Amino acid sequence: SEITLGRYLFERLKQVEVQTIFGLPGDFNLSLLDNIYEVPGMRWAGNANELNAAYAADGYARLKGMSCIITTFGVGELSALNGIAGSYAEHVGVLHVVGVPSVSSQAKQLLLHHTLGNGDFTVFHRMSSNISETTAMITDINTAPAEIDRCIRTTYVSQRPVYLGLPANLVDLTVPASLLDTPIDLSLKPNDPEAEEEVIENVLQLIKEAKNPVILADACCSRHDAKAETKKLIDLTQFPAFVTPMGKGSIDEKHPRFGGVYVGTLSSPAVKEAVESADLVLSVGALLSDFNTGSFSYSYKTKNIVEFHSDYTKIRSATFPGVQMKFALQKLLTKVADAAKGYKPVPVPSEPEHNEAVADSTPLKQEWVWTQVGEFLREGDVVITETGTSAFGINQTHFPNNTYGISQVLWGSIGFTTGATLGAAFAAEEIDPKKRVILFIGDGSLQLTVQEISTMIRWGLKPYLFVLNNDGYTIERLIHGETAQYNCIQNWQHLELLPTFGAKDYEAVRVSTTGEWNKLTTDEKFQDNTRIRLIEVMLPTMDAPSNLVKQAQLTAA
Amino acid sequence: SEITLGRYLFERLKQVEVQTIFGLPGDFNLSLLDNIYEVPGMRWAGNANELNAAYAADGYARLKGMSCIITTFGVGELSALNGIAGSYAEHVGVLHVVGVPSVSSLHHTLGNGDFTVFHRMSSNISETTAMITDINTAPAEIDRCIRTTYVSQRPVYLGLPANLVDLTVPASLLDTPIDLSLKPNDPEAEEEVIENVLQLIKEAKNPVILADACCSRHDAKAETKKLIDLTQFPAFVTPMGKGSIDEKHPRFGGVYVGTLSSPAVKEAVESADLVLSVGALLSDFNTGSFSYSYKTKNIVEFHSDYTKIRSATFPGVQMKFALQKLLTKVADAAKGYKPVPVPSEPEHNEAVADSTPLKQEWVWTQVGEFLREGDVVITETGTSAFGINQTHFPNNTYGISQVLWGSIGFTTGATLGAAFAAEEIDPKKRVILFIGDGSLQLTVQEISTMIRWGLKPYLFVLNNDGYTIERLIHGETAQYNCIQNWQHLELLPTFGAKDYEAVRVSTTGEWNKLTTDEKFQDNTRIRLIEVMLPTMDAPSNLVKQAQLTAATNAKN
Ligand SMILES: Cc1ncc(C[n+]2csc(CCOP(=O)(O)OP(=O)(O)O)c2C)c(N)n1
Ligand SMILES: Cc1ncc(C[n+]2csc(CCOP(=O)(O)OP(=O)(O)O)c2C)c(N)n1
Ligand SMILES: [Mg+2]
Ligand SMILES: [Mg+2]
Repeated sequence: SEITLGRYLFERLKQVEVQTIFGLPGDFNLSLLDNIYEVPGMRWAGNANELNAAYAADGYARLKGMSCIITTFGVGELSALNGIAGSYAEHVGVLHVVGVPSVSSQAKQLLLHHTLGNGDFTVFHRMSSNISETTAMITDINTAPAEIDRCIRTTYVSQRPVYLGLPANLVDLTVPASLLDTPIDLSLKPNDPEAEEEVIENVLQLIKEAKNPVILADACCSRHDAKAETKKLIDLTQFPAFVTPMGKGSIDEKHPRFGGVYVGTLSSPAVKEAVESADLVLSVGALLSDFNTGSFSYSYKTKNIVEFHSDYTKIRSATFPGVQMKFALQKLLTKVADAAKGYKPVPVPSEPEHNEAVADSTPLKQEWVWTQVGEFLREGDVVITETGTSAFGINQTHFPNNTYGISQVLWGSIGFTTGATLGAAFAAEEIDPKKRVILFIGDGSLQLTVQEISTMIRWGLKPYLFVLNNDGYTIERLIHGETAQYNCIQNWQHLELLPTFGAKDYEAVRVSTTGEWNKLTTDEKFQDNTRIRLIEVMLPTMDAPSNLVKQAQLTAA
Repeated sequence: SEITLGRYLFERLKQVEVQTIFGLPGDFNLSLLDNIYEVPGMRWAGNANELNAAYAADGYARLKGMSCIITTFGVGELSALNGIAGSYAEHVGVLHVVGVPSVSSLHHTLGNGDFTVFHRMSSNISETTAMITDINTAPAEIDRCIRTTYVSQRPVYLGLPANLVDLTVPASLLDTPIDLSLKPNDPEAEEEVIENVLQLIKEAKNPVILADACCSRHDAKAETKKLIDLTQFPAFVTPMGKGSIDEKHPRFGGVYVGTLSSPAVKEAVESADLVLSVGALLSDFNTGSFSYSYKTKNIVEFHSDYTKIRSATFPGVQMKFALQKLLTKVADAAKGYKPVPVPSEPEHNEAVADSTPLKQEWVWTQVGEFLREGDVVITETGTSAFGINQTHFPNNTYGISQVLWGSIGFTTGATLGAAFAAEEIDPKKRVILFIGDGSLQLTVQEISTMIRWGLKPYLFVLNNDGYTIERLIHGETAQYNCIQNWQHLELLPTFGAKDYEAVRVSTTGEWNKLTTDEKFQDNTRIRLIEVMLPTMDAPSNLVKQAQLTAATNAKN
C-alpha cells in the first residue's frame, strides 16, 4: 500500500495545516507538482516570480505556523534567496523545496543540466545552507521519509527556513503510505530542571530588587506561541507592557497595563521615558537589541535585561542554553506574583484613541491617517505595513484585540509586503473567510513586487491594498538626498493595476481628503471583505508620521 | 588635487565606456551614488528592483563591453544573485558593487555573528571578490576588479564600506589607464597547438566551424570570418552565438542546437570528423527541451582563457592571438577540401490571405523581412528562443538569447540595459524583443524604467495563454503551466507612459500592415505588440523533439 515520495511530502504538509504551496514550476519539479492535485486540501498558488513567492511563503507561515515554497534548480532557488534571508532573520518557518536533476549514475544527469559551468553542482545548496536552520538533499529512498519529516519538524519547531533538495528521480519512487499514520513529532524537549530552576530564581530575585520594571514583547513572542504566557506575566505583575514594532499584536492592546510600542529613538516622549528609565526589562522573544536602521536606533539604558528566547534565556550577560521560552515562562508564572508583591502600579502612556473632527475637505496627512485607521480595524484583522513611512506610522495605531501585525522591520526588504499580503490572504481564507487582510504600502515599494497582485486576482482573494502615493521614496528622502534622482520613481496609474492584471470583480478608488477617507471606510459595504480593493491614498511629497520628522532636524546636521 | 574614492570609481567606469549605472539606492550606498551626477556623461538608471537591475546590467555589458550594478548590504545584493549567476554562466563582465557598513563594532541585517556571509555567498558566482578596508590599497584593488571584470568577462564582487567612499585620494591616478591588454602567448605552447590543429585539418575529411558566445564576447568575430573564407568549411552558430557569424556569408549553414536542429543541419554537424569551435561556453550540456554534444571527439575549443584539443587543455593559449597564427598557414593546410553545399531555412514565406491566423513557424521566417543591419535581437527562454534560430539575421545583427542559463524574466531587464547601451552607441540602432506572456510577469516592472528614460525598444509579447514550452515537455493541461491573464496593451499607459504605441496582431495580414509601415520601422517611441497565438503552437522542430524524447524509455 504505497505512494510516491512526491505524494508523501504533500500529505505531510497537509497534516501540519499547510494547504497552499508557493513557487514557480521549472525543468525539475514538474512531476512533483503533479502530486499536489492528488491531495484533497492542497493547491498551487502559481506565483508571478520566485522572490514574491518567498515573500508570500513568509507571510503564510506567520499566520499558519509554517509554509512551503518550491523552486527549480538554479534559476529558481537563487531568485528566492533574499526572501529566505529575511525569513531566516525574522525567524519564520519557510520550508524551501528545490527540485534538482537525477542523482543518476556518475551524476551524469546532474552534471549536464548544470549550466553554471564550474562543474560543482552543490553550489546552490551550499549557498542556501548559510541562511537555513538545516538542509537536506535526498539521495536515498529508504531514509527519505524520515529526512522529510525532520526537515518539516525543524521548520515548525525552530521557526527558521530549511532547504530540502528532491532529485527528480526520487519524487517518483515510492514508500509505504502506512508511514503517514504516525504524525510528525513537533513536541519540544522539556527543559533542563537544573538550568530552568536556576534561571527562574535569578529572574525572581531581579524582580524583587527592581523599583521600576517594564515588560516588552517582540517577534518570537507570537512566533513561538507565548501570547497567553506573556499576557499572564503582565496580569500577575501588573508591570507596564510594551511591544516592539515587529511583535505588534503580541499583546492585546486593550489591556490597561499596555503602554504602546517602543521604537527606540522614534518612540513618543512618554514611551521613550517609560522604557528608558526602566531598571529591569523583561524581553519576551527578543529579536536582538542595540541595533540600528538609517532612520532609528533601538536599545535600552539599563543592563538589567532578561531576554526569553525559544532556544535559551539571557540575564545580563549570562546565557542559559536549552531553557525554552514557553516552559520557562509557564514555570515563572507560579512564583512571579509573589516576587512582584511590592510593585506600585504607576499609570502608563496612551496615544489618542481618536482624531478631533475637521472639515471634510481637509487634506490627508500621515499623522492623521495613522490614527483614523484605529477606527477601521476590527478584531481578527491582519495588518501589514511596508518598511517606509508606513512601518513607523502604524506604531501609533490602536489595534483591536486578536490583531496580527506583519512589519519586516529588521531585514527591511522593500516590496516584501506585496508577497506577504498574498500569503497572509491565503492563510486567512483557510483559517476564517471573514478575516480581513489590510496592507499599507508606499507607491515606491510597490514597484519591486507589483505583479504578485495578479496572483491575488487569480484566486479571488479579497485583501485591501492601501497605496500611499507621496511621489517617491519619501523616508530615504528624510535622512539623505531630499531631491536626488535616485529617490524619484515613475508615476503609475494605481487605479488601473487590478484591471490590467485581469481583475473582473474589484474596486479601485482614490482618497485625498479627510472626508473622502471617512466616506470610504465607514461604508458598511466596503468594511466587509467582499472583493479585492485598492485605495490610492494621496499624501504630500515630504510627509511622514510626527516622531520621524522629529529626527529630520534633531539628529541630522 | 583630490577626489572621493566614490568619484574615482565612477571616473574609472567612464574611462572603460560604462555610462549607465544599475541598481537600487540603499542604507549603505547613498554616498556612493551621490558621486554619479558629478561625473558628466554618467547616469543612474533607477531600476524598479535589484534582480531586474542585474538582468539589465547583463544586457548592457553584452553590448558595451562591461557594466556596473550597485546594490546594498544583504537585501540588495541577495535580490540580484540570480542575475549575477547567469552573467557568470554565460560569461558577461558585470561589476557587482555592494555598499556595505563602515568598520562597525550590530548593524548586521541577518542574526548570526557574521558580517561576511553575503560576500561568501557571492564568491561562488564571481571571478574574484574584493572587500576594501584600507584607502591606500583601494584604488589599486578597484582597478584589478574593473580589469578582471573586462578581461575575463565574468562578474566580480566589489564591497565598498560607507566610511571609505567619502575618504579621498589623488586625481593623478586616473592619468594612467587600467591595463586592459593581454600579453602574447608563451610561443612554445602556441606553436604546439597551432601545429596539431593544422595537421588535424588536413586529416579532416569533413570539418565544420562553430561560433559560440565567447566569439563576440572576446572580440574574435573578424578572425572567425577570415578562417571561414580560407577553409570554406561549413560554418555554424550556437543559439548563444547567433549573429557572431554574419548570416549572409555563402558558407554559413544556420544554427546548430543538438537534438533540436533542422534535420539538414543536425546531419551536417553530427557527421563532421572535426569541429573548430570558436569560444564555446559549453560543449556537451542538456536542458529540459534539448541536448547538446558533437559526435566526434575530434574537437578544438578556442577560448580567451586557453586552447583545448580532444582532451588536452593548453592553459596559456589565448583565442584572439592564436587564431591569427592559424589564419596564415590554414589557407595552405585546408586546400584539399571539396566545398560541401550548406543547409538553408526558408528565406521568405508563401503568400497567403490576410485573415490567415498567426502561427509560430510563419512568424520567425517573416521577422527576417523586418530586421536590418545594426539591429539588436533579444529572445526569451520559451518558444521565442527557439523560433528565432529559423530567422535570417541581416549583417551586423547582435543577438541576446540566454539559452544556456535560461532564466525567464531575464529579457525585460536585458532589454533595458541593451537600449541604454544602444543609445550610447547610435540613436538610430533599434532594440527588438520577443518575450512570452508568462516570462514577462516575472520582470514586468522594468518597463517603467524604459518609459522613464524615454527609451524606444520594440516589445513583441507572445500571448499564447500560458507557459507553452513547458506544456510541451510535461503537463499540457496542468494548472501550474496556466497564468493569470493580463491586459498587455494596457501595460504601457498603466506604468505612466505618454509617448507610446500598443497594438494587437492576430493574423498574418495584421502583422504585415504593421511591420511594413514605414513609421513603425523607425525607433521613434516605445512600442508593445501583443502577438496572439495558439496555446500549443511552437517552432515545428521543437514540437517533434518534445514528442520523441517522451516516446523513449530513456530518462533523466
Ligand atoms: C530590496 C531593497 N532595496 C532598497 C532598499 C532601500 N530602501 C528602503 S525604504 C526605501 C523607500 C521605500 O519606498 P516607499 O514605500 O515609497 O516609501 P514612503 O514614501 O511611503 O516612505 C528604499 C529605496 C531596501 N530596503 N530594500
Ligand atoms: C526564474 C525561472 N523560473 C522558472 C523557470 C522554468 N520555466 C522555464 S520556461 C517557463 C515558461 C515560459 O513562459 P512563456 O514565456 O509564455 O513561454 P512560451 O509560451 O513563449 O513558451 C518556465 C516557467 C525558469 N527557467 N526560470
Ligand atoms: Mg512613496
Ligand atoms: Mg507564452
